[PDB]
Amino acid sequence: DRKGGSYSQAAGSDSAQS
Amino acid sequence: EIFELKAELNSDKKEKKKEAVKKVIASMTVGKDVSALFPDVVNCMQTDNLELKKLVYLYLMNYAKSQPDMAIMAVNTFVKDCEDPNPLIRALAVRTMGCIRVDKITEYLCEPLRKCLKDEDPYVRKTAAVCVAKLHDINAQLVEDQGFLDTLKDLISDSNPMVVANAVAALSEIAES
Amino acid sequence: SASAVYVLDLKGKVLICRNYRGDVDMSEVEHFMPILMEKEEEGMLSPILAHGGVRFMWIKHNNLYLVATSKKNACVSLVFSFLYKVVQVFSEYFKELEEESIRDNFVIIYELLDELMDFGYPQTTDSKILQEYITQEAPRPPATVTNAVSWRSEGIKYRKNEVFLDVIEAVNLLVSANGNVLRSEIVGSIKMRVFLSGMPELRLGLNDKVLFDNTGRGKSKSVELEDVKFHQCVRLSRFENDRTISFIPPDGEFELMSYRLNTHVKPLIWIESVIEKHSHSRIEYMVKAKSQFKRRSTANNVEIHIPVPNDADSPKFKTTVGSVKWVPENSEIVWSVKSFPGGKEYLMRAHFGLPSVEAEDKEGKPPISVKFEIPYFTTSGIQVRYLKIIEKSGYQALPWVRYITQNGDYQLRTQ
Amino acid sequence: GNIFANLFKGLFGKKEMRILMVGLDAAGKTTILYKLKLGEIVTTIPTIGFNVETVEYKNISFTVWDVGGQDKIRPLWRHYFQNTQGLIFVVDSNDRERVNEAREELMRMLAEDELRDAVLLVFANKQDLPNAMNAAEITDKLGLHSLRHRNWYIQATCATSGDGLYEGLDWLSNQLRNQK
Ligand SMILES: Nc1nc2c(ncn2[C@@H]2O[C@H](COP(=O)(O)OP(=O)(O)OP(=O)(O)O)[C@@H](O)[C@H]2O)c(=O)[nH]1
Ligand SMILES: [Mg+2]
Repeated sequence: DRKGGSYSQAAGSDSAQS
Repeated sequence: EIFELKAELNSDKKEKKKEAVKKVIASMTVGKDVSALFPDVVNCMQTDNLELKKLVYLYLMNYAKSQPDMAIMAVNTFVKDCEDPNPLIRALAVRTMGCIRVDKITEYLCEPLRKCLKDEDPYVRKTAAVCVAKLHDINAQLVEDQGFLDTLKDLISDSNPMVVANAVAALSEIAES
Repeated sequence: SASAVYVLDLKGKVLICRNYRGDVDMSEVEHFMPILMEKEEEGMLSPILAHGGVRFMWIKHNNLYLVATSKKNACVSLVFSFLYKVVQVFSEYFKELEEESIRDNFVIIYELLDELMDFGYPQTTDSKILQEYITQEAPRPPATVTNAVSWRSEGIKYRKNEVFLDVIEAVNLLVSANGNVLRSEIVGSIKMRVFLSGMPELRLGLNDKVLFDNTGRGKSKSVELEDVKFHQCVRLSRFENDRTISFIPPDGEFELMSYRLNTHVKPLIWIESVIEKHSHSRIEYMVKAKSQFKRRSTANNVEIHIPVPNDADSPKFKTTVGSVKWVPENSEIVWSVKSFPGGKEYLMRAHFGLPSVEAEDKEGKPPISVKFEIPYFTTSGIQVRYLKIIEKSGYQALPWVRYITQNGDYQLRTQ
Repeated sequence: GNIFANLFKGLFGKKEMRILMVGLDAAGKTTILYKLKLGEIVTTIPTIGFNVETVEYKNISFTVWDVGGQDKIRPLWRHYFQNTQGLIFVVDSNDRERVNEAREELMRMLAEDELRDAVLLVFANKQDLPNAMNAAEITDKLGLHSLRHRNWYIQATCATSGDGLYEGLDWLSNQLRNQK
């Protein structure tokens, strides 16, 4: 764990925007 | 102290010369008038080590106005260093040539400035532009005679965009004065 | 266009100086200290000094004043930017900014100063680039500086491609003594610590209000930052054209984007203070803190600083949640709380005596500021859509990002 | 004390020796130094300051400090006179007008008490034209035979050809080193 918010995975781009 | 430092600088040991140079640099930064030892360090100037060359150049720049007469024994060293294969050495030599406030020193540095004006290295080009701007600020007539305005203007329309920006800044500074 | 940039000391001694133009004598640094002393004693002290026809612009450093003397009408903003870059380079190279490192790395410090700027025009400003050519423990200059991409060094190889982002949120609230918030602005901070192989070009994508409106998806929760500043590697052309945040990520921790817009929502922590101060008899601290944030978010390390009397002594704290410690150096009592869950209501009752002799002069009413920091909270509601990591060789990246909410200029005016 | 390390160093060669490069301008001193160090006739700009180089021959690194013959560089030869064990004078047999100036400079250099342990080293430079004198006429004109307490030898060396440089180096080594 880590203070200030756990790290979260990020996507590559807006998949719904084509 | 001074005698021991002079003896160490007049030796053939690289470690002793480096220690003497470091001691002289520390004394100069601490507020010690080390300009009296400038002629002694003139002989120990052409050294293969880059760390000692930078310290020698800094001492000459800081001891050029104090001892302009003793600065005449560094034109050959500057000319030799202006053709160094290492771009860092050439840039340091160009910066030191323009940083030396000697009326008779910049006259003999016009040829090195012209040679480094067309340097392919963008860092070398920026150093040459800075040296040309410094020479023009010190002597506008000398810069005009050397014809560095055309070289500075053409540097804007070339590659090395950082070098182009440096040349543009140098041209603006020349036109500002 | 400073004539020479030098580093001073707390006693007026110049730790290190390096002339760049030679148009200003080095002896002008001695008169800088008396001028600063006179300005401080008369209230006219300014960062940009003026010694006759030569201006000695100085910046208050950690331990020395970075005085950059200038002679002509040089760019003051340019001089300030150069000083900031030099300070950042020194901080990167030396972990401590004091006299201990000023006189300990003079051999490399002089070389770094010479390489940074020449003739008053800075040339090298990248910490990585400067470290790749000048070290304290020399080869040719790197091609990255000469090349267009000066913020992403090529040839970097790593075992794994992991990038750690940080969604830093600064909640600044300017609540006047009347109980109304005057300055309520939240400044975003999108800083990513990219550590991968090669020179990937990051394709930043978030739930931006402008981007959502342009794409026709302006119906969900979108963050509309009033001021958005891109990093050095961020291409301004793509952002101006279609808001495309495409740039080469740097090697290490760097600030890609920093949102800055006003906040129209209620404060995360609502603190009401009561001052039952008797006339040289006693003092009352009726401080009540209300958590306006969501109950699912906890404000870790919340420290609501309540300024106590300057001459107050023998204070007693009667609170409910959170330890209260009076620091004589700070002349205030901070309502420190380890964990502050949202919706919590903490009530405190301070009581301390006062000296019989009245104070000769007033001490003012400094504003009360809190140090609340609740991570994993997105007050602005801006959610990152995707991060386009593309490499010429081709690799599968695993970027990560964390949202941190803290208290910035959250000062409440005293009664 | 023990001198085992000194004997071990001297068994395989430890002596280096020293040398000086002085003379009139355009007298082949720079060319002679380049031939000693590199071995080729390379065209170079006049030596405004000084040239420092070392040549290793016979297991001895005889470093030669070239000094220009310029008016502004002629008085600068005193800086290299400190901690100097050798002195080489460059003669210009093809410059009759500058022959007197070169002789005066050599006499001034040899008329110093500091430069007393360095033997005379006169090289007949410009030995490529018929106007060049022999090894005895140059010495007689320069008065090297009357220089008592100085080991001065007249040697003819041509910069373009390179002949005679080995003889001068051997003479300098014999003057400096007197061992087997
Ligand atoms: N072409 C040619 N030049 C010779 C010959 N012998 C001597 N020289 C001279 O050697 C000079 C070489 O110049 P430098 O390399 O600068 O050496 P220097 O003679 O000491 O001149 P300075 O360094 O300026 O003092 C030429 O200028 C010639 O005058 C020779 O046989 N052929
Ligand atoms: Mg020569």
